[PDB]
Amino acid sequence: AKKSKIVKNEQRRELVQRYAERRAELKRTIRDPASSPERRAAAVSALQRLPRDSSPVRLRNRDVVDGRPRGHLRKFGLSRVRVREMAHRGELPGVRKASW
Amino acid sequence: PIQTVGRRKEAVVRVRLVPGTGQFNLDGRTLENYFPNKVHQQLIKAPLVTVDRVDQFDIYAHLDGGGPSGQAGALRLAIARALILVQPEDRPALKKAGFLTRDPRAIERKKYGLKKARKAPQYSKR
Amino acid sequence: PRSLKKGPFVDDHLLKKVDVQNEKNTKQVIKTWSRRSTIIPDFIGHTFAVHDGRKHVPVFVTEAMVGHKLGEFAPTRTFKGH
Amino acid sequence: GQVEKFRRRYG
Amino acid sequence: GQKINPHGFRLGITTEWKSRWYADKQYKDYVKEDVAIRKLLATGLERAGIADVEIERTRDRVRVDIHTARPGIVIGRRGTEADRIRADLEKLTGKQVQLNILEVKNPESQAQLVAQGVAEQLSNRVAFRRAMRKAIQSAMRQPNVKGIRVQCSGRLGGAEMSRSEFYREGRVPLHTLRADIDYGLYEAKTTFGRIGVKVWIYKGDIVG
Amino acid sequence: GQKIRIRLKAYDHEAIDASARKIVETVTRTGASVVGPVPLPTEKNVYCVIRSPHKYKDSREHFEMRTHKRLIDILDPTPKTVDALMRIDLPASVDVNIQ
Amino acid sequence: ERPHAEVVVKGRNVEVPDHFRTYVSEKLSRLERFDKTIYLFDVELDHERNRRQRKNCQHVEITARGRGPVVRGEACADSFYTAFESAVQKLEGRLRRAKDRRK
Amino acid sequence: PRKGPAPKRPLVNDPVYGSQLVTQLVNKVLLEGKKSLAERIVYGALEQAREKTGTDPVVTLKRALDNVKPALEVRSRRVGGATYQVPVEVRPDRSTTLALRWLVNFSRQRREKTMVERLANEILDASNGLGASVKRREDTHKMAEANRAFAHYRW
RNA sequence: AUGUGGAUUAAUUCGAUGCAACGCGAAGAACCUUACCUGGGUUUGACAUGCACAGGACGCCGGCAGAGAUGUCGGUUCCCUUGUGGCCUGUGUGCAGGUGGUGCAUGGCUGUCGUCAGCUCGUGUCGUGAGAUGUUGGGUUAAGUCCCGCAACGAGCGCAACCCUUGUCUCAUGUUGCCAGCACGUUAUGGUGGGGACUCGUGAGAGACUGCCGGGGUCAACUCGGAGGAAGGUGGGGAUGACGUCAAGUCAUCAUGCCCCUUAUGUCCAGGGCUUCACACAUGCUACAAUGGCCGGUACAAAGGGCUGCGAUGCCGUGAGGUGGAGCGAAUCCUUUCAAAGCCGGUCUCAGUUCGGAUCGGGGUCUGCAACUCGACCCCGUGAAGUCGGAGUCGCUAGUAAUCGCAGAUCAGCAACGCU
Repeated sequence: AKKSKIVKNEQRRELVQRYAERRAELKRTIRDPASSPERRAAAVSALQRLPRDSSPVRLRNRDVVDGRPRGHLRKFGLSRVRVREMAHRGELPGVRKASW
Repeated sequence: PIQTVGRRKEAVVRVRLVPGTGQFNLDGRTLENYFPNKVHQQLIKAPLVTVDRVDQFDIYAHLDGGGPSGQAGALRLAIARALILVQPEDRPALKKAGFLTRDPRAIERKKYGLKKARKAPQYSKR
Repeated sequence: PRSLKKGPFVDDHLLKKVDVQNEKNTKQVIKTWSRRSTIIPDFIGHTFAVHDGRKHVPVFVTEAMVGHKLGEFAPTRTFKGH
Repeated sequence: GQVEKFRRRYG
Repeated sequence: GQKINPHGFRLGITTEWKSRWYADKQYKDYVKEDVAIRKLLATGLERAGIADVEIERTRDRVRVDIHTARPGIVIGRRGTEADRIRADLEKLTGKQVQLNILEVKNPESQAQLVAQGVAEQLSNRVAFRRAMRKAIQSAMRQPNVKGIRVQCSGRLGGAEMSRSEFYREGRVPLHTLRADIDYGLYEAKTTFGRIGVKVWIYKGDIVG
Repeated sequence: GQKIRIRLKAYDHEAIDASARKIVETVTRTGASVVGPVPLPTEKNVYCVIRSPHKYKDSREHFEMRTHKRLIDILDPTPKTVDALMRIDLPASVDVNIQ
Repeated sequence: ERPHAEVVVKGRNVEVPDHFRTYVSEKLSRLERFDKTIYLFDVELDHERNRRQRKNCQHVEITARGRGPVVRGEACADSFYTAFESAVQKLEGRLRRAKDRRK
Repeated sequence: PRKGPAPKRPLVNDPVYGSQLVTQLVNKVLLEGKKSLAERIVYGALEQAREKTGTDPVVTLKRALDNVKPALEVRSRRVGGATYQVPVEVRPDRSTTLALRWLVNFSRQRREKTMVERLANEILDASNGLGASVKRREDTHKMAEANRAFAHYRW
């Protein structure tokens, strides 16, 4: 769609691999039990101090080349249109039109 | 021994047609604790009616698949086939009655462009 | 809603602003962009300005307005009838 | 109105 | 939209795949890799015509075969082009590059290559009858070429209306499954706009 | 006895069959015990789409990426036979689960 | 049924002076005059905005409900007035014919 | 059927009674696949009639059917500016069928608090010659009498 | 509940318009998405890649200012062998980017009349010529399918058949599934050893072809009755869309010829909206009750999905769910040994109700940085309109319709009653 937002989705995935790996998850491990410092943690606040791009919620699974951001298929990482065309050109493992 | 099969829309049941009483076994129960439906009873018994052999051949079978109606139809099919195996001479008065045809009325694929198999949406001309 | 065990959403920016205001023990008009912050009764004398997608609106806080989010009191949609 | 008790339930 | 790809319609029956493997979790990865591969192939060479691109994967290695009737224009006589492509393969993470180039026997019996030659003739400066007709004859003179069709679209000589008229000879049974077929497509440069091309070749029937 | 269980996966029955035959031939060489290609069922992954862009949802197209499967229970694991079997190269449409 | 003519004025993207609305409602009343069977009148006022056009700037689709048979009049012209009047006369042909075949 | 008709379905005989009009009856009173519910309703009602009359309910059923089953009905046609109704004879198949349809649909709007009772009392009433089914059948004959004039059409 | 029209509106993004638009692009709008609006910052840019020139760091880690963008200090201050390479610091330079317009400039891709049976060519003759014949006439056909004829002989795309699936059967067949004959645990139980016996699953393959009996028929097609067979006469359902039209739709899936922008129509940001509402229209769901509602007890299905995912065993919570993690990359385990309508039992007794569930006030759960705008679920209380529906109108010929339930994907979580 737009090279800008494609790049941004990629960059958000990299920021995720940085910080949602551990620094946006160990605080959830803090926040799950009943024995937490939530009484006086402010781990909530330190999480607010982390960026918004910490979260994978701000991601969006765009088609890997085209980026048709809707109609995504996770089995392929592709959108419906390219999927048609390449299944339709016979360029995928064991993929064919069907019946039953 | 005797071992044969019947099938009606995902209703498979194997049958052991013993020469004993008319005592029926359906996975540890009888024809009235399982199938409390006299129409199903009639469908199941009508071959015995046909050859006049009620209370001449016990049965041991396993319920598998389908619902009550499919199970009953597959059952009477399998019983008819067992009777052909016991003696062929009853056959020409059975296909006469069609107690042998494996009912080829199965479900249709739900298609697209619809709500289900054939009921289209309300076609407005607006 | 924001369940008990988590604790409320009282965002750090205006939390810091009100820490400043109540450490000075004087209360002034404040401008903020955070509808999503719920309320403590610490704010009752404090005064907030809050955004409507278009501008701000200064608004004063009260006892019974707690348990709420400020955007409840910031009107987002103008509608005048037909 | 009973907000002193609201934020005893909420902490 | 009338007519589907004959390749894609006979794919599991008569014709066959063009990128074979098995994979349960590396699947998205193999797909993005393969699109990058084909893109870099087109961008690394365009003077010659890639008929197909096909080969497979294993635990470690990532092999390719590839078809073109003029590899002499393509590959490094000493190794220039193949080495640039092995480098492109290192860059996009192949790391074990069994780039095993191949060439066809009958370039005229290849749908994609006939269409590429036609479109070359069109983008040069040239008109339509002699190019079209001469490709048709060049194909039909060969043994297995039992049928053919051509469906060009674009703005021939004959300003603005998107006109399209076809040419053919032999047999083109495209609702018949024992038939072997070859499809051929193109979409690239021309002054006024784009020219598009479709091609069908028929090559006996198959009984098995 | 000792058992080893190999679960094969692929997309083409022609390849799974050919590879099963070649593998069982190699097992047959060293007299190692074979059970053979016991057929498991098939998977049927399906992914419906729409053919065209921007509208025309009533028109559709289905696809089905099956995965044929086979179990070949091998017994009498002579480690020489293991050294034989581990290192056969096969068509690439197959992947194997030696366990 | 006299105000029951369900007026539906509309334009996708046109400068629509509100006296065109007067024109449309009046020209549709004109056929309220001689057809007392009317429920719906969906109407458009469309514009293709191509350069170096093919003599046909504006476009109109009109459809109307009657008791069973629905009516359909499509037109095309340079501007609003020929569009209105032409679709009106096509509807008039339709409706004269319909009330001739009604009996 | 511009090319031609197709066969009718082979009704079963009743397991209990020995009559296929009873399976026809349950299949005409059926609603939403609950065939066994239809069955038990009908059997309860017929046995209610049995305790009401001291005899088999089937005889009074067929007597009610003899009362409410016409052999003549209407079949319209648009002709010459004014649509004309016409008498047409009715073969016994559709006669019995439409009779049963009358029977059910005028049973439903009674006030016996329950379908089984409504139905049983309607059957008794029609055997006796009182039901709204009989009333409508008489209305049909009334219409055929009013429009005997159009029989020369023979259609 | 959804989607549109209309008016508001700061913005209610854009396109879609009869049949063939309006549970459409949406197989998931709280931010992101989002193209929209306010405000802020930005401008060789968020992004590439090529130049020369200055460089040896770039960055990365924590802080304060900050709505964030962004700005500011401390820490790392590279490896090539000396020619300058990886990298970016910038200088500008080629520029890069556009969801800016033209689908009537275009390719592709698709819907459609229509899965309706037709559409055309060579040579041939006829006709001044447009063009015709062939493809018209008789019968028959699922049908330009086939036959009897003749200035036509033939031929190609078509229809039909080879494809899958379902339908019967044979051979091989044994785990993760059958488990009869057997044996062993016996409360949870095929649970375990044991047999390929029926199933079964997956593979190969015969079988249906007016093939055969007879009656009709230019004796030709073809049809009317029969046998067997599982199916009987294109077994059923799918897939497959002739030439072409509709300047149909799509410059927003993509790519693209032209013109426009470039200190901004681009671009990075926080908030808001796309969910507005005095109304109209279209598609659906649950209802208007006794074939019913409520409570209790008991039984049989196929199908798919699952790793940084699926999740029970025990218990607590009314219940949403709650720590806990066995066991599973999976016919094994979670998917209860896979359900609901249904069977049996008790009450309710025709009613604005034990109907119906909206709307609203409370109190809570969960996912998320985040539940006001603007989420789903639970409990409590609330208990409305609605008493089978006008003109007219939609759908359906067999496991079809009508009804109950389930599952999957898009999905962090949900408008999913939708779609498959």
